[PDB]
Formats: sequence, C-alpha cells, structure tokens
Amino acid sequence: ASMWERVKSIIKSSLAAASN
Amino acid sequence: ASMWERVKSIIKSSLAAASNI
Amino acid sequence: ASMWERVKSIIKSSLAAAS
Amino acid sequence: TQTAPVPQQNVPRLTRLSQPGLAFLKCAFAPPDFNTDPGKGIPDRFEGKVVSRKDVLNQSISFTAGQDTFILIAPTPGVAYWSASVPAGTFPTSATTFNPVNYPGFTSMFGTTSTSRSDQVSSFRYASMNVGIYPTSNLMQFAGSITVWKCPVKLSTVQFPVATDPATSSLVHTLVGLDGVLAVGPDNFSESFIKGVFSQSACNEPDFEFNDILEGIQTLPPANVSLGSTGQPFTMDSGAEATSGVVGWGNMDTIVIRVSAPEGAVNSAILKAWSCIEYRPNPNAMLYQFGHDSPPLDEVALQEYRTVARSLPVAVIAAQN
Amino acid sequence: MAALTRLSQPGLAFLKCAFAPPDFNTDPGKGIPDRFEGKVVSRKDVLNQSISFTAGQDTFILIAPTPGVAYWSASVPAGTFPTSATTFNPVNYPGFTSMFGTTSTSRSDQVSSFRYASMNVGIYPTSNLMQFAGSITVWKCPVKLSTVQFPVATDPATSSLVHTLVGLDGVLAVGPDNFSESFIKGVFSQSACNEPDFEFNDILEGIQTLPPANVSLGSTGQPFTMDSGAEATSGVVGWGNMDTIVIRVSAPEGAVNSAILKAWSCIEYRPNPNAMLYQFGHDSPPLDEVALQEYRTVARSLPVAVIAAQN
Amino acid sequence: ALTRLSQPGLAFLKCAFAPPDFNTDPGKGIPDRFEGKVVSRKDVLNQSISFTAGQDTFILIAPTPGVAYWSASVPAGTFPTSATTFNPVNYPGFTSMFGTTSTSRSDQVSSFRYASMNVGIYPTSNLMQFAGSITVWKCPVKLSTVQFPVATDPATSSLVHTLVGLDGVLAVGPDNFSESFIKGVFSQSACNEPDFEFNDILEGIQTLPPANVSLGSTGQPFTMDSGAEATSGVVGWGNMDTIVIRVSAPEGAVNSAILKAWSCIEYRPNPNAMLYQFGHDSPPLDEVALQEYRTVARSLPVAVIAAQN
RNA sequence: UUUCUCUUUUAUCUU
Ligand SMILES: [Ca+2]
Ligand SMILES: [Ca+2]
Ligand SMILES: [Ca+2]
Ligand SMILES: [Ca+2]
Ligand SMILES: [Cl-]
Repeated sequence: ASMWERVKSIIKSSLAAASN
Repeated sequence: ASMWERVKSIIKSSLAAASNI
Repeated sequence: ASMWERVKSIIKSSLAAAS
Repeated sequence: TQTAPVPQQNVPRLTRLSQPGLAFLKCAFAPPDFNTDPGKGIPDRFEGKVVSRKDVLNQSISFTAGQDTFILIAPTPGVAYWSASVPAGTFPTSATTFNPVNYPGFTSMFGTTSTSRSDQVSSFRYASMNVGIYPTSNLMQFAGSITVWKCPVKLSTVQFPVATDPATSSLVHTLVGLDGVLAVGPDNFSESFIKGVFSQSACNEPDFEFNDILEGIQTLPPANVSLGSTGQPFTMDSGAEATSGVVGWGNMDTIVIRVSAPEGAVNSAILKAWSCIEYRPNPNAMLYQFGHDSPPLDEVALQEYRTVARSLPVAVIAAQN
Repeated sequence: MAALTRLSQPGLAFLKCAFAPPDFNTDPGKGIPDRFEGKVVSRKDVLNQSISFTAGQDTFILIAPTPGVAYWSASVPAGTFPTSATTFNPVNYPGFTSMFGTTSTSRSDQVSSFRYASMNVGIYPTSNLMQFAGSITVWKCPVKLSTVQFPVATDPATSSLVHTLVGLDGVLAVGPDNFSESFIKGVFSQSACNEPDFEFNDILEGIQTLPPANVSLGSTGQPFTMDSGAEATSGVVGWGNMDTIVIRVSAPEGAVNSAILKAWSCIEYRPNPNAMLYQFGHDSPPLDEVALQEYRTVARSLPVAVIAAQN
Repeated sequence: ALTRLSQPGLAFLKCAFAPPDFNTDPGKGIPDRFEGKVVSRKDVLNQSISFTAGQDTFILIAPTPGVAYWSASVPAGTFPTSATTFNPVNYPGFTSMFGTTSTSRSDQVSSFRYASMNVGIYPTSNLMQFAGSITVWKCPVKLSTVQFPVATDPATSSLVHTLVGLDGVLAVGPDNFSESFIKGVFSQSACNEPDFEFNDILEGIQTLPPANVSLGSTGQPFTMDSGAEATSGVVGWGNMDTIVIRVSAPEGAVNSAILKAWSCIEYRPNPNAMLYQFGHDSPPLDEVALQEYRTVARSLPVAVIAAQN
C-alpha cells in the first residue's frame, strides 16, 4: 500500500463512516 | 446545578430559536 | 457603474454557482 | 477627449454535541458543579498530541480591614492569581506590586530556574479559567463588597533607546491593558462580600491558537527596566525563580476582583481557581505518557461556547456556582 | 435577490464598510461577523484632505494598517522610488491623541488590542482640464512587522532584537498587478485581510520610528525609514493584518494636480474598562459564514483599483 | 467519494501526505479561507548521506524555510548535549530566495505558511554491511523568546529568540517509529495549529543562541548554527512539528542512503521580486479537504518503512 | 456581467 493508497482509503473510509 | 442548569437553559434556548428553520 | 453594485454583482454571480 | 486609455492587464475574473464538545462546555462554564473534571480538550480543528491539565486551587484567605484587595485571575500558566492590596477607596498605583499564588505543582511543570520553563511543555492554550470566592465569615463580623470586571490584558512589547556605548535600542515585554484595573469596569458584578462570587473568563480570540512558553520572565517590568519605560500602571513580580514565574500569557481576558474590607471588618473566605489547559508535551517529558489527541472539531460546541459566554452575567453569587 | 438575504444584518454591513464606503449616508459597519463575540468598540475613521501635489516630483503614499494614521507619504525626484535616503511621515485620522495619548508609552491606555475590518482610499482630482498632468499608479504590498536579530559590541557584548518592517522592498517597483491611469481620472482602492481569519493584534508601545532610535537603517534590512514624528502628535501603535496600498502620484514640471484624498478604516478595538471609550462598546457580531465567504470571494475578484468615477 | 473534494483540496492532500507518489505538481495551495496572492514553492532535496559508524546521527526536519534539515552526530547510545551544534543542509536555491546577508531575507518574500513537510530515507548500502536502526518521533518545537538582564552601563534587559521544546530531542519519544536501518523510512509532519496562519520572515538570525548570547541563558539544550550568512540562515519558523530522526550506526556498519525532503510552502511575494510572476490566489475554502487533512494526519503512523512511501 | 456551440489544450476522478 503506497502512501497515497493508504491515504485514499482513510479518506473514503472517513467520508463513508460519516454518511451514517 | 444553578450554573450548569443556567448553561443548559441558554443552550436549549438558542438551539431552539435556531431550529425553526 | 457604482462600487456597491460592482460588488453586489460578484456576490450574486458566485452565489449562483451555490444554488 | 483625444487621450487613449492606459491598457490594464492581470485583472481578476438538528445536530447535537460530541462527548468532548459537551465536556468542553462544562469545564468552560461550570466546574464546581461536577464530581470530576468533565474536560477532555478543545473540540476545534486541531487534533495533535496534547496533555490536558485541570488546575485547581483552594486558598483560605483573610482580607485586611481598611484595605481594598485586588485579585487578578490572569492567563499565566501555573499561577492561579496575582494579588495586592491598597488603602480602601483606592486602586493600584505605580507604587503597587502584584504577587502570584501558584497552582499546586508549579515546579514539577516549569522547573526551578527562569530558563527551565519549557523543559516539560513547549506551548499551550487555555480552554477555561474560572474563579470562586466562598465567604467563611460569620454574619456579624464581615462587612464590605466583592466587585468583578474583566480586562483585555495582552502581553505586548515596548521599544525605547538606551544610552549605552555604543548607543542601543531596547525591546522588552510589556503588559498592555492593565490600566483597566484602575477603575471598576462598566460591565461588572458588585455585591455584599458575604454573598461570595463565581465567575469565568473566555477565549478573547476568534479561535484557540497555541501560545508559546516564555523563558526568563520573573518580573514585568523586567530587571533593569523602569516602570516608566514600559507604560504599565504597576508591577508584576513573580518572585524567586525557584518558586514561581511568568511562563506565558494565554488568550483569555483577565478577571479582576476587588474585595473591599472596611475598617474593623473580619472578611475571611476560600478562594478557588480552575484552569483547563491544553499543553503540547515534549517527547522527553514524563508528562507525555498521559497525553492524547485534541478532540475533533465540533461546530455545535464551538458556537454554543460563544453564545453561552455572551449570555452569562459577568459573575454570580457563590450560592449559584 | 436570494443572495443578499442569506446574510445576517451585520454580515451585510460588514461587506459594505469593507468594499464601498462612499456609497452610504452612514457607515453600515458594526463589527466582524466571525466566531468572536467579545466586547469591542467599532471605530470608522475617515480622513478628508484637500491636497496639492508637488510638480516635478513623484509622491508616494502608503495606506498602512497602522491604527490612527490614515497614511504615510514622502515625495522623491521624478521617475525615482524611495531610497535609503527617504523617510515617510504619517498623516493622522482625526483625534489620534484622544485614542492613543501624547507620549510614546501611553498608546495602550484606552484600548489594548485591535483588528481591521476594512481599509480603503480614494483620490478625487479637483484640477481643471487646463492644469492637470501626470499619473496615479496603485499596487499592494504584503508588508508585515517582524524583527531583526544582530550583535552589538557593548560592554559586555550583547545581542539586539528590534522591530523591522518586512516586505517594504515591494514599494520600490510597480508590480505586475497594478492600476495605472491619468491623474484626472482619480482612483479608488481597498485592501483586505491578509490572513485566513481576523485575529487581534496587540497595541505596540514606544514606537516612534523604524528603524528605532540608535539603530542604523542598514542593520534592519528596511529599504527606507518610517518616522511618526513628535510622540505628542503621532506614532505607530500597531500593525494590522491588511496588505499595504502603495500609490505613486507623478506630477510633471509645470502641472497643477490638486485633489481630495479620502481614507477609511473600519477597526474593532478591545476597550479598557477604565477608558471613557468603553461606554460606546458592544459585542462583536456573531459568525456569519455566508458573509465571511463572500468577503473572500469579492475581495479577490475586485481589481487592484478603479478610477474615481466609480467608488 | 473523492469527488466531494475540490481540485485543489485533493492536490493539497497529496502534497501533504504523499509527495513521492506523484510525478509532479503535488499542490496548488491551501484550501482555506485565505485567497490572497501567494507563490507555491515546491522544495525538494536529494541528499546522498553516509552515517559514520559508532555514531548516532540526529536529523531534524524543522519548519525553517529554505533549509531541508539540520543534523549532528553523537557517540553511539547518547543524545545531543550542550556541546552539540546542529548544521543545516539547504534546499536548492536558498540564496536565490533569501539573499546573501542576514538582513536581506525579506527581499523576495515577506511571510509564509507551510502546507507540507515530508522526509524519506532510502538505504543505499548492501545487505551484508549495514547494521543499526532508524528511529523517528516528532517534537512541538516553537520559536519563543527569553528575557534576562545584562550588566552593561547603563544596566539593561535583553530579549532574544530562543527555541522552546528542543528538549524533546534528548530522548526517543513514546510515539515513535523504530526499525532496522535497511528498511529506510518515510514520514511527514502536520500543521500544529487549528489553522494555517502566516508567519513573518525573520531578519538577521544566523545562530540560536545568537552571537553574544550564551546557551543556558537561553534554556536551549544545544545550538543551531546556520553558518555563513552568504550561504544559509534561519529566515523563519513555521507551524509544523519538527521531525526527529535518529540513525544509529554501530561500529563497523556501512550505512548509506539517499535522503529526500519535500516542502510545499505558500509565500507572500513582493512586487519587486521576479518570483511574483508566478503568484496566484490561494485556493478557496474546501471544508471537506480541511477536515480530511486532520483526520488523515491523526490516522497515519508516526512513520513507515521506505517501501511504503 | 452579459449567450451558447467548436476544437481546443492541459488537469484530475473513475473502470
Ligand atoms: Ca489563529
Ligand atoms: Ca499605560
Ligand atoms: Ca530588505
Ligand atoms: Ca529548557
Ligand atoms: Cl480639507
């Protein structure tokens, strides 16, 4: 997991867990 | 809490005067 | 044109891409 | 009419509070009301490493009769308040000097040298600053009043020349806004001493920016500087570097309390001072293992804070703390 | 429309004092609609000055975020810019002394800190079509008040630290972003907050000149000097977070360039409880997201300056 | 999902946390309320570096404009002492931006704000000769002041710059990354304030403590010496925590690497500087990007091995 | 501040 990949997932994971 | 209740009062008083969209 | 009008335009032009 | 225009280029074309947010509002406005410090940090954008210290002071004190005692709850980390008394009916003069009363553990946080202040923590920011006065005098022995008002005291600087050889220019710390202590502010609480008092300060900035720890300050005016040079109305002397000092100046208005004991009055009371502070711990400090991250932004809390602060009275009697 | 109705009243007024002050019967200004709601005193400073420009010389005017002072000026030889030999003298708004006292150490007596909301300037030519000549050029500089550290061989040897104006060098060249037009067309320009938010700045005590007394221009890095003169009449009581408006009025030999100069400053001060000024205070207006956003947008969308016929 | 971010908001996040993963143009500015004219300086360093055996080399990635990092080596197993002096390694073009004398630092630009600060160490030694470790932690170092009296005639009071929090470098922080040297490392710092405030360019700073000031009267545990004013200097201190890296090479170890440093900085250009030609408005507020910035920063590890940059 | 098409021409985001 390149840094950017690790970051994108954190974002998507964050933006998603915040759509609840 | 005559001070925490004073704060809770202000919070609901403004959280209500601003919840009537 | 006026200065307040030039500004009132920039406000309504950008607040046009907001809704 | 026949003059061509000059070419112009480059022209422009139902939410509720979080736990930490709720706790933040409690440490901020009503600390005596809770079994424990509800505080957890500042629910603003910042989420870096911090250590939340909840400073509390219990001081049994007696007010000299015929004197007007002035207490200053200032944003000075580690120091609960600054005191000085002047003859009844008067205010601090150039002849006055305020002395600090430390919060418990001052040395454990800021060392014993005026240059050891930033050994444990490098910077800080106040989340709350409260004060309370609970009269212990019997009904027939007391007499007098308690008056409270708040001052926008900031730590600025002064620039003046010094005739050394070669000629030199000096720049030193200087407290601006102290002149506000020389009169009772129009926005104030005033009541019988026996009724006690409880009051709180609040961030005097649009947001909670971090302020740095300051090294070397033991007095203001500093050593070798005349009060005349600074423009300050009086002096702040923290004393022995091994017991106290001025480690920083937070962004909170300073609370000014004036207890007036007329002649023959026995005015005794307990003074409490609260202080919720978020510090930036040094990795080497032993203080660090207690740290956590500042809580996440909580818009509701940040707005309620401002609304509540503005809606509360300057202060209230001790019965309603 | 449905754009000027989402704004709180103070928010709307904020945008007005900020961008178009001449257009009103009264200043709408009432404070900055941001998170801060503490006690303040709003002062709208206005300077009106009939001025005549020296023919054969380029006059430089600086609208700086120095509380109480409308502007700083100095005139140099035609076609040149300020040099190390140059010194700027401040022109005060009415009542400087009633605000900041008469000695360099009584500046924080009435107020302790401040923050600018707006800072505008306008030049209205009054010359007839048979006498005017020259140009008006405007550009803005990000001048900040920093400090310089240098050693001094005193006994014992010591290290000095003093105030320095950083970015003053921007005044020595007309940047690619500018307004430049015939004198007769006059000009109107504004400045805006050069920070992401409106934080308070402390009142500075004891500053009469920069470089300060006993400090050589050379050791400060400044390209020229700022001299407020008699402590009893003026001084630098602080440096706000607004960019500085630079104006170059160039008059040829034999030209009669007369005009009226106006300057506005909407400032929010933290009043001292003892000050007589305090009884006029109120709370800074509450946060208005819309206004804070329009401010930013409008600000960067407006041209450096515009001719006088449109202010 | 990544479409809720503005173009700049996204670019901003990339310069911030993964500048090495992109070929070019990592960011266009900070998507905060500020939209005034700025110049986005993309500072990148490529320094080959050999660590002397028996020494524990300390590298500090500080928010000092134009200077990539500062370092000093100390005996194995020890930390910097009052006897230590850190020396800087500049980013290409230092003088092209801050001049050649300690009082010409504000000639080109007047102020600044850091957007990102990243560092990576890529081992270049073979697998049979290296030894040792790379340890990383972050310190809340700020540039404050110290007040003390001097017995001159007349007697006077001095006020000088002093770095507070350097003491954090004297011990391995509890929150840290530590692993075999051969695995290298990548780490980044973040804004240590609730927002991106501008700081002013500082004139005349060549050393801390200053010339004529004794360490100890400052409180600093060691010295920062930028050297010749004509080649380097301390032009400012940004609001970013300092990244401390300790590469400890045992006796006999042959540890070498390539160090890379990245810094996105928004500078307020002066009209008289040529640098101004490349100015532009800072990007508009992007509430989502600003919130994700905080989340991502808090969520990432202190550092990661080189292979995961 | 004004209206679209067209190719642009970069630049991301997605398979
Ligand atoms: Ca701030
Ligand atoms: Ca004074
Ligand atoms: Ca210079
Ligand atoms: Ca120390
Ligand atoms: Cl007049």
